[PDB]
Amino acid sequence: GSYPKDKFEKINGTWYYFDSSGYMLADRWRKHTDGNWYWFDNSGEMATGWKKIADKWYYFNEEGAMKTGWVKYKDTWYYLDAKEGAMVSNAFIQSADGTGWYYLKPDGTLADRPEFTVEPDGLITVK
Amino acid sequence: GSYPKDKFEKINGTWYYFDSSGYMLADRWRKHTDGNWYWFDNSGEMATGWKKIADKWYYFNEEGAMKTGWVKYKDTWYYLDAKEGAMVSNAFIQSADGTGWYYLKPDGTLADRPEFTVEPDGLITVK
Ligand SMILES: CCCCCCCCCC[N+](C)(C)[O-]
Ligand SMILES: CCCCCCCCCC[N+](C)(C)[O-]
Ligand SMILES: C[N+](C)(C)CCO
Ligand SMILES: C[N+](C)(C)CCO
Ligand SMILES: C[N+](C)(C)CCO
Ligand SMILES: C[N+](C)(C)CCO
Ligand SMILES: C[N+](C)(C)CCO
Repeated sequence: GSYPKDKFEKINGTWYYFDSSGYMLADRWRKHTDGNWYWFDNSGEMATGWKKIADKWYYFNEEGAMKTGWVKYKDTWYYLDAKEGAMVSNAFIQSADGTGWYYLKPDGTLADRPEFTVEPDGLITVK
Repeated sequence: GSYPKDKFEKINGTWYYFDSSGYMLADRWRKHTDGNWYWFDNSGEMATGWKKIADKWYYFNEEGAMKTGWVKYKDTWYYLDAKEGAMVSNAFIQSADGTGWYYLKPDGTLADRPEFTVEPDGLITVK
Protein backbone atom coordinates (compact mmCIF):
# COMPACT_ATOMS: atom_id res chain seq x y z
CA GLY A 1 0.00 0.00 0.00
CA SER A 2 2.32 2.75 1.20
CA TYR A 3 5.48 0.72 1.70
CA PRO A 4 6.66 -1.07 -1.44
CA LYS A 5 8.29 -4.33 -0.32
CA ASP A 6 10.16 -6.96 -2.36
CA LYS A 7 8.68 -5.93 -5.68
CA PHE A 8 9.08 -4.00 -8.90
CA GLU A 9 7.53 -0.55 -9.18
CA LYS A 10 7.68 1.98 -12.00
CA ILE A 11 8.32 5.37 -10.37
CA ASN A 12 8.62 8.58 -12.40
CA GLY A 13 8.53 6.42 -15.53
CA THR A 14 11.50 4.31 -14.48
CA TRP A 15 11.56 0.73 -13.16
CA TYR A 16 13.05 0.22 -9.71
CA TYR A 17 12.96 -2.72 -7.30
CA PHE A 18 12.45 -2.36 -3.57
CA ASP A 19 13.90 -4.59 -0.90
CA SER A 20 11.93 -5.54 2.19
CA SER A 21 12.41 -2.15 3.84
CA GLY A 22 11.29 -0.05 0.91
CA TYR A 23 14.71 0.89 -0.45
CA MET A 24 15.57 0.72 -4.13
CA LEU A 25 18.20 -1.87 -5.00
CA ALA A 26 21.40 -0.30 -6.38
CA ASP A 27 24.36 -2.18 -7.90
CA ARG A 28 22.67 -5.44 -6.98
CA TRP A 29 21.20 -8.47 -8.72
CA ARG A 30 17.72 -9.76 -8.09
CA LYS A 31 16.20 -12.99 -9.40
CA HIS A 32 12.57 -12.26 -9.90
CA THR A 33 9.63 -14.54 -9.37
CA ASP A 34 9.39 -15.09 -13.13
CA GLY A 35 12.70 -16.95 -13.25
CA ASN A 36 14.70 -14.14 -14.83
CA TRP A 37 17.58 -12.25 -13.26
CA TYR A 38 17.55 -8.46 -13.23
CA TRP A 39 20.25 -5.95 -12.45
CA PHE A 40 19.90 -2.45 -11.08
CA ASP A 41 22.61 0.11 -11.57
CA ASN A 42 23.87 2.69 -9.09
CA SER A 43 20.85 4.93 -9.59
CA GLY A 44 18.62 1.91 -8.99
CA GLU A 45 17.38 1.72 -12.55
CA MET A 46 16.54 -1.67 -13.98
CA ALA A 47 19.17 -2.66 -16.54
CA THR A 48 18.24 -2.88 -20.24
CA GLY A 49 20.53 -3.88 -23.12
CA TRP A 50 24.27 -4.43 -22.53
CA LYS A 51 25.77 -3.69 -19.12
CA LYS A 52 29.19 -4.53 -17.75
CA ILE A 53 29.03 -5.73 -14.13
CA ALA A 54 32.17 -6.69 -12.19
CA ASP A 55 34.10 -6.77 -15.47
CA LYS A 56 31.77 -9.16 -17.31
CA TRP A 57 29.22 -8.27 -19.99
CA TYR A 58 25.56 -9.25 -19.72
CA TYR A 59 22.68 -8.64 -22.09
CA PHE A 60 19.22 -7.70 -20.82
CA ASN A 61 16.18 -7.56 -23.11
CA GLU A 62 13.81 -4.57 -23.23
CA GLU A 63 11.78 -6.01 -20.36
CA GLY A 64 14.91 -6.08 -18.22
CA ALA A 65 15.38 -9.85 -18.22
CA MET A 66 19.01 -11.01 -18.40
CA LYS A 67 19.34 -13.19 -21.48
CA THR A 68 21.31 -16.45 -21.81
CA GLY A 69 22.35 -18.48 -24.86
CA TRP A 70 22.81 -17.04 -28.35
CA VAL A 71 21.54 -13.56 -29.01
CA LYS A 72 21.97 -11.26 -31.98
CA TYR A 73 22.88 -7.65 -31.33
CA LYS A 74 23.07 -5.28 -34.28
CA ASP A 75 23.08 -8.24 -36.70
CA THR A 76 26.09 -10.04 -35.17
CA TRP A 77 25.78 -13.09 -32.91
CA TYR A 78 27.02 -13.35 -29.33
CA TYR A 79 26.88 -16.05 -26.73
CA LEU A 80 25.90 -15.52 -23.10
CA ASP A 81 26.73 -18.31 -20.63
CA ALA A 82 23.73 -20.58 -20.42
CA LYS A 83 23.96 -20.66 -16.63
CA GLU A 84 25.73 -17.57 -15.31
CA GLY A 85 24.79 -15.16 -18.12
CA ALA A 86 28.17 -13.52 -18.87
CA MET A 87 29.27 -12.97 -22.47
CA VAL A 88 31.66 -15.72 -23.55
CA SER A 89 34.79 -14.49 -25.34
CA ASN A 90 37.68 -16.37 -27.01
CA ALA A 91 35.97 -19.74 -26.76
CA PHE A 92 34.45 -22.55 -28.75
CA ILE A 93 30.78 -23.14 -28.03
CA GLN A 94 29.39 -26.49 -29.09
CA SER A 95 26.64 -26.31 -31.71
CA ALA A 96 23.20 -27.60 -30.70
CA ASP A 97 23.41 -30.75 -32.85
CA GLY A 98 26.80 -31.52 -31.28
CA THR A 99 28.25 -31.69 -34.79
CA GLY A 100 30.57 -28.73 -34.60
CA TRP A 101 31.65 -25.69 -32.63
CA TYR A 102 31.38 -21.94 -32.96
CA TYR A 103 34.24 -19.66 -32.08
CA LEU A 104 33.67 -16.39 -30.30
CA LYS A 105 36.49 -13.91 -30.96
CA PRO A 106 38.33 -12.15 -28.10
CA ASP A 107 35.67 -9.43 -28.19
CA GLY A 108 32.72 -11.80 -27.89
CA THR A 109 31.71 -11.52 -31.54
CA LEU A 110 31.09 -14.71 -33.52
CA ALA A 111 33.64 -15.68 -36.12
CA ASP A 112 31.66 -16.62 -39.22
CA ARG A 113 34.96 -17.02 -41.06
CA PRO A 114 37.55 -18.27 -38.55
CA GLU A 115 41.15 -18.85 -39.68
CA PHE A 116 43.17 -21.59 -38.03
CA THR A 117 46.89 -22.25 -37.76
CA VAL A 118 48.45 -25.37 -36.30
CA GLU A 119 51.90 -25.84 -34.84
CA PRO A 120 53.81 -29.13 -34.80
CA ASP A 121 52.64 -30.03 -31.27
CA GLY A 122 49.04 -29.40 -32.27
CA LEU A 123 48.61 -25.99 -30.66
CA ILE A 124 45.72 -24.54 -32.62
CA THR A 125 45.68 -20.75 -32.90
CA VAL A 126 42.56 -18.97 -34.17
CA LYS A 127 41.98 -15.66 -35.89
CA GLY B 1 46.41 -50.76 17.29
CA SER B 2 44.79 -54.20 17.55
CA TYR B 3 42.82 -53.57 14.34
CA PRO B 4 43.18 -51.15 11.37
CA LYS B 5 40.79 -48.19 11.55
CA ASP B 6 40.82 -45.81 8.57
CA LYS B 7 44.35 -45.85 7.08
CA PHE B 8 46.74 -47.09 4.35
CA GLU B 9 48.66 -50.40 4.51
CA LYS B 10 51.57 -51.60 2.36
CA ILE B 11 50.84 -55.35 2.59
CA ASN B 12 54.06 -56.52 0.89
CA GLY B 13 54.38 -54.57 -2.35
CA THR B 14 50.81 -53.35 -2.70
CA TRP B 15 48.89 -50.66 -0.78
CA TYR B 16 45.31 -50.96 0.53
CA TYR B 17 42.90 -48.87 2.64
CA PHE B 18 40.43 -49.63 5.45
CA ASP B 19 37.63 -47.17 6.30
CA SER B 20 37.06 -45.81 9.80
CA SER B 21 34.51 -48.58 10.31
CA GLY B 22 37.39 -51.03 9.89
CA TYR B 23 36.26 -52.53 6.58
CA MET B 24 38.52 -52.35 3.49
CA LEU B 25 37.87 -50.01 0.54
CA ALA B 26 36.98 -51.54 -2.83
CA ASP B 27 35.45 -49.87 -5.88
CA ARG B 28 35.53 -46.58 -3.99
CA TRP B 29 37.22 -43.18 -4.24
CA ARG B 30 38.98 -41.50 -1.34
CA LYS B 31 40.21 -37.93 -1.08
CA HIS B 32 43.04 -38.11 1.45
CA THR B 33 44.74 -35.57 3.74
CA ASP B 34 47.22 -34.88 0.92
CA GLY B 35 44.43 -33.37 -1.16
CA ASN B 36 44.98 -36.20 -3.65
CA TRP B 37 42.19 -38.46 -4.90
CA TYR B 38 42.80 -42.23 -4.59
CA TRP B 39 40.95 -45.26 -5.92
CA PHE B 40 40.95 -48.96 -5.03
CA ASP B 41 39.46 -51.63 -7.29
CA ASN B 42 37.20 -54.48 -6.20
CA SER B 43 40.20 -56.22 -4.63
CA GLY B 44 41.10 -53.12 -2.59
CA GLU B 45 44.27 -52.80 -4.69
CA MET B 46 45.36 -49.14 -4.86
CA ALA B 47 45.16 -47.96 -8.46
CA THR B 48 48.35 -46.85 -10.18
CA GLY B 49 48.86 -45.69 -13.75
CA TRP B 50 45.77 -45.78 -15.96
CA LYS B 51 42.32 -46.97 -14.87
CA LYS B 52 38.87 -47.02 -16.47
CA ILE B 53 36.39 -46.29 -13.69
CA ALA B 54 32.65 -46.14 -14.40
CA ASP B 55 33.47 -45.87 -18.12
CA LYS B 56 35.94 -42.97 -17.77
CA TRP B 57 39.75 -42.88 -17.74
CA TYR B 58 41.96 -41.56 -14.95
CA TYR B 59 45.69 -41.69 -14.22
CA PHE B 60 47.49 -42.01 -10.90
CA ASN B 61 51.21 -41.58 -10.29
CA GLU B 62 53.47 -44.46 -9.28
CA GLU B 63 52.08 -43.81 -5.79
CA GLY B 64 48.31 -44.06 -6.30
CA ALA B 65 47.79 -40.30 -6.46
CA MET B 66 45.37 -39.15 -9.15
CA LYS B 67 47.03 -36.57 -11.39
CA THR B 68 45.45 -34.09 -13.81
CA GLY B 69 46.53 -31.98 -16.73
CA TRP B 70 48.43 -33.29 -19.72
CA VAL B 71 49.87 -36.78 -19.55
CA LYS B 72 51.49 -39.02 -22.11
CA TYR B 73 50.80 -42.69 -22.85
CA LYS B 74 52.74 -44.31 -25.69
CA ASP B 75 53.58 -41.41 -28.02
CA THR B 76 50.05 -40.07 -27.45
CA TRP B 77 48.93 -37.06 -25.42
CA TYR B 78 45.87 -36.99 -23.21
CA TYR B 79 44.33 -34.31 -21.02
CA LEU B 80 42.95 -35.03 -17.59
CA ASP B 81 40.24 -32.71 -16.27
CA ALA B 82 41.66 -30.60 -13.44
CA LYS B 83 38.54 -31.06 -11.31
CA GLU B 84 37.13 -34.52 -12.01
CA GLY B 85 40.45 -36.08 -13.01
CA ALA B 86 38.66 -37.74 -15.91
CA MET B 87 39.96 -37.97 -19.46
CA VAL B 88 38.64 -35.16 -21.62
CA SER B 89 37.38 -35.95 -25.16
CA ASN B 90 36.08 -33.97 -28.15
CA ALA B 91 37.09 -30.83 -26.31
CA PHE B 92 39.28 -27.78 -26.71
CA ILE B 93 41.61 -27.29 -23.77
CA GLN B 94 43.35 -23.90 -23.78
CA SER B 95 47.15 -23.69 -23.79
CA ALA B 96 48.85 -22.54 -20.62
CA ASP B 97 50.23 -19.42 -22.32
CA GLY B 98 46.80 -18.39 -23.55
CA THR B 99 47.92 -18.09 -27.18
CA GLY B 100 45.87 -21.05 -28.43
CA TRP B 101 44.08 -24.40 -28.01
CA TYR B 102 44.56 -28.16 -28.20
CA TYR B 103 41.75 -30.29 -29.54
CA LEU B 104 41.26 -33.78 -28.07
CA LYS B 105 39.58 -36.36 -30.33
CA PRO B 106 36.37 -38.16 -29.23
CA ASP B 107 38.58 -41.14 -28.43
CA GLY B 108 40.42 -38.82 -26.06
CA THR B 109 43.69 -38.61 -28.01
CA LEU B 110 45.28 -35.26 -28.82
CA ALA B 111 44.92 -34.18 -32.43
CA ASP B 112 48.40 -32.93 -33.32
CA ARG B 113 47.31 -32.62 -36.95
CA PRO B 114 43.70 -31.36 -36.68
CA GLU B 115 41.75 -30.53 -39.82
CA PHE B 116 38.95 -27.95 -39.81
CA THR B 117 35.94 -27.26 -42.01
CA VAL B 118 34.20 -23.90 -41.64
CA GLU B 119 30.57 -23.87 -42.80
CA PRO B 120 28.76 -20.78 -44.20
CA ASP B 121 27.31 -19.76 -40.80
CA GLY B 122 30.70 -20.28 -39.21
CA LEU B 123 30.14 -23.73 -37.78
CA ILE B 124 33.47 -25.48 -37.24
CA THR B 125 34.00 -29.20 -37.70
CA VAL B 126 37.17 -30.83 -36.36
CA LYS B 127 38.87 -34.09 -37.38
C1 LIG C 1 18.01 -12.67 -5.84
C2 LIG C 1 19.32 -11.94 -5.62
C3 LIG C 1 20.22 -12.73 -4.70
C4 LIG C 1 21.54 -11.92 -4.79
C5 LIG C 1 22.75 -12.80 -5.13
C6 LIG C 1 23.13 -12.46 -6.60
C7 LIG C 1 24.32 -13.35 -6.91
C8 LIG C 1 24.92 -13.10 -8.30
C9 LIG C 1 24.40 -14.25 -9.22
C10 LIG C 1 23.55 -13.69 -10.40
N1 LIG C 1 24.08 -13.98 -11.75
C11 LIG C 1 24.30 -15.36 -12.06
C12 LIG C 1 22.98 -13.71 -12.64
O1 LIG C 1 25.04 -13.28 -12.05
C1 LIG D 1 1.67 -9.86 -7.56
C2 LIG D 1 2.50 -9.36 -8.73
C3 LIG D 1 3.21 -10.51 -9.41
C4 LIG D 1 4.51 -9.82 -9.88
C5 LIG D 1 4.66 -9.80 -11.41
C6 LIG D 1 5.33 -8.43 -11.75
C7 LIG D 1 5.47 -8.45 -13.27
C8 LIG D 1 6.90 -8.62 -13.77
C9 LIG D 1 7.63 -7.23 -13.62
C10 LIG D 1 7.82 -6.55 -15.01
N1 LIG D 1 9.14 -5.91 -15.29
C11 LIG D 1 9.74 -5.19 -14.22
C12 LIG D 1 10.07 -7.02 -15.42
O1 LIG D 1 9.15 -5.25 -16.32
C1 LIG E 1 31.22 -4.58 -26.30
N1 LIG E 1 29.76 -4.76 -26.24
C2 LIG E 1 29.31 -5.39 -27.53
C3 LIG E 1 29.47 -5.70 -25.15
C4 LIG E 1 29.09 -3.38 -26.02
C5 LIG E 1 28.09 -2.80 -27.11
O1 LIG E 1 27.67 -1.52 -26.70
C1 LIG F 1 49.76 -30.94 -25.34
N1 LIG F 1 51.15 -30.64 -24.95
C2 LIG F 1 51.63 -31.70 -24.04
C3 LIG F 1 51.97 -30.67 -26.17
C4 LIG F 1 51.17 -29.25 -24.27
C5 LIG F 1 51.68 -29.13 -22.77
O1 LIG F 1 52.90 -28.46 -22.79
C1 LIG G 1 52.75 -44.56 -1.41
N1 LIG G 1 52.03 -43.51 -0.65
C2 LIG G 1 50.80 -43.13 -1.42
C3 LIG G 1 51.60 -44.08 0.64
C4 LIG G 1 52.98 -42.31 -0.46
C5 LIG G 1 52.61 -40.89 -1.05
O1 LIG G 1 53.01 -39.92 -0.13
C1 LIG H 1 35.84 -38.05 -9.88
N1 LIG H 1 36.37 -37.50 -8.61
C2 LIG H 1 35.50 -38.01 -7.50
C3 LIG H 1 37.72 -38.04 -8.42
C4 LIG H 1 36.37 -35.95 -8.68
C5 LIG H 1 35.51 -35.10 -7.64
O1 LIG H 1 35.69 -33.74 -7.92
C1 LIG I 1 23.79 -20.96 -34.08
N1 LIG I 1 23.77 -19.58 -34.62
C2 LIG I 1 22.40 -19.33 -35.19
C3 LIG I 1 24.00 -18.65 -33.51
C4 LIG I 1 24.86 -19.45 -35.70
C5 LIG I 1 24.47 -19.08 -37.19
O1 LIG I 1 25.08 -17.86 -37.49
